[PDB]
Amino acid sequence: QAQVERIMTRKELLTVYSSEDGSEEFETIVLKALVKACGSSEASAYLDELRLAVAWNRVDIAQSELFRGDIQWRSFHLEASLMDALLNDRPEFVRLLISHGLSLGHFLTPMRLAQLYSAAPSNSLIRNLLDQAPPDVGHVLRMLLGKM
Amino acid sequence: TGVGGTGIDIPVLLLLIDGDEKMLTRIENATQAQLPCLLVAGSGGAADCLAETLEDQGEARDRIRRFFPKGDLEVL
Amino acid sequence: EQSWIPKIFKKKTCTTFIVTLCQCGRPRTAHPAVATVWDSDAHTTEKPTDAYGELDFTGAGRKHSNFLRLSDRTDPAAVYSLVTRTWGFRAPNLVVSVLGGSGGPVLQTWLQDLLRRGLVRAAQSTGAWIVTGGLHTGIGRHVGVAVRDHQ
Ligand SMILES: [Ca+2]
Repeated sequence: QAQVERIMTRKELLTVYSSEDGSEEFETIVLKALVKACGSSEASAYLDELRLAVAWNRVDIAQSELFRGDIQWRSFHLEASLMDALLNDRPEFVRLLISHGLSLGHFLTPMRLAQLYSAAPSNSLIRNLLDQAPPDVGHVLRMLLGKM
Repeated sequence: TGVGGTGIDIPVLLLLIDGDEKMLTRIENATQAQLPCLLVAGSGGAADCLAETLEDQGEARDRIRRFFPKGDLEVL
Repeated sequence: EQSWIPKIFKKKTCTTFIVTLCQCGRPRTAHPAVATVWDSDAHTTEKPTDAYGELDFTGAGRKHSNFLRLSDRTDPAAVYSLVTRTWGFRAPNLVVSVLGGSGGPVLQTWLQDLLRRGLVRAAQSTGAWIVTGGLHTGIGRHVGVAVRDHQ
């Protein structure tokens, strides 16, 4: 009984798993536990939770807690997360990241754009066109449209 | 709104977006003047703190949502 | 018709000295020879206004921007009468005053969008006035640019 009371004294860390009739989905639960287990907002220790949220599709969780306004998100902080979201096709997440004070003009770089284009999926049509043709994107557009 | 008293009162309100302790004092003066004020959540210090207080530890929030200086000051 | 602007409104001068460097920031070298804690009005001398007139910003602009310099301790009634009658600004159907330091010349994209969309659209529909710090930085600059865009 004393052990149970001691556990309750620090219930901020414990989190139950809702089966929800074979839910088999708890990434949101992990994120919720991680956020509720931090408390202090310094904007330098919350990057890992943000990266995890990007790796998953828990945009709602990140918005509710990570971008609830309590934390002071900087500009350079979100560069890597935005790049990851772009590479993995996270539309809602990229919209959220850009929404919260991210300067695209200072972000996009020739190297960044080259990587984005190199993210073409395996032997995709765009990949074939790029190989046939630095991003080297003007030539492909001129070939397609006609350059006239 | 013109025509002397034949017109009608012109509405007014103040929009708050972040701030500091001086901004909080400004808000207090305005409220004591009986002028509506609107706060935006997530703006930053002096604005999100009041929003949280309205939504609702208080001392911890005062220190958290605002920089360390003046946080210990119970005048806040 | 501006022969009376100095008559009603006034300018404030440091006059007395309150300490190299003083509270008012004027260098000790440049200070009135007439001279504990600086006084907002007691240590101040009232003089007729001298910076009234209209502004025509170099380059792009509307070639008309009524700018008036007035003492801090001025009754708002006279200012309102002046604006309403002399300058021809019709009585607003609404007045919104924006507040907040908004640290950082560049503001949050979400905050900028919220401001420029919501507040300015409301003003456009109702035809209101907006009062902000007349400074080309931060929130004031954002309000100015959004208002110009909607105009
Ligand atoms: Ca962490």
